[PDB]
Amino acid sequence: CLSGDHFYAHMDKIAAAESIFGERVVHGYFVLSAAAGLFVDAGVGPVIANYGLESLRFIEPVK
Amino acid sequence: QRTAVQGSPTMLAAISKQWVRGAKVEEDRIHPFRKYFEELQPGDSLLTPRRTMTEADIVNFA
Amino acid sequence: QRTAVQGSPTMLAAISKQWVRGAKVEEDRIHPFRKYFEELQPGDSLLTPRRTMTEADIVNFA
Ligand SMILES: CCCCCCCC(=O)SCCNC(=O)CCNC(=O)[C@H](O)C(C)(C)COP(=O)(O)OP(=O)(O)OC[C@H]1O[C@@H](n2cnc3c(N)ncnc32)[C@H](O)[C@@H]1OP(=O)(O)O
Repeated sequence: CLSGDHFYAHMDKIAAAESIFGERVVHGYFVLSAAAGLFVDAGVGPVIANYGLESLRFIEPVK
Repeated sequence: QRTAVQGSPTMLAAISKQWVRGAKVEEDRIHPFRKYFEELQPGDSLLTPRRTMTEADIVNFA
Repeated sequence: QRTAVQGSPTMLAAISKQWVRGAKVEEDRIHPFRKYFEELQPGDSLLTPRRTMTEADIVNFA
């Protein structure tokens, strides 16, 4: 909903059964966003900016 | 017989046994969804509370 | 042989059989995610609709 990414492997139950994944899988960008939800300090510190991302690969699907 | 009945909407409501657009209302301190079918009268009204439309409402609904 | 090919990016794109950074685009009225592998050309572009970032977007994503 929030991102706007309504891809069939995430929002369809029928086509996700016909896909390579077998059922509906979590968005890769939500794994990437919830990760930064897990490791980022909320407080003011030495960390300033995000500056980019080096090399991302999604290996196994998250259900 | 097809008859064009002219008059005020609060009169056309009583003639037609319905509610029209500008007829008088029967606001009676309890909710019209609490009433059964036999105690609903055509004209049983409800002035709801308000809700301010914001940009966050547009974003969350979109 | 390592050759440093110069020229315009729309020329380097056709030399390298890729799309590089400032090359011309092939916008062809249907979405490139509908095309199969053999009909995707390097250069098949897409100009998406916009989206206004608001404070509610930051709140909902945080
Ligand atoms: C949003 C923009 C895209 C629009 C479409 C959106 C589609 C989605 O949202 S899907 C969202 C969830 N994402 C996923 O589930 C991704 C699924 N994971 C995969 O990539 C699957 O393995 C699959 C089957 C699709 C392809 O993988 P497959 O080629 O069969 O085998 P695999 O072992 O993974 O090797 C491929 C890549 O994985 C990487 N990899 C695999 N194992 C490892 C490992 N242990 N360490 C590091 N990298 C690894 C490799 O680097 C390789 O990349 P490269 O091109 O550099 O060689």
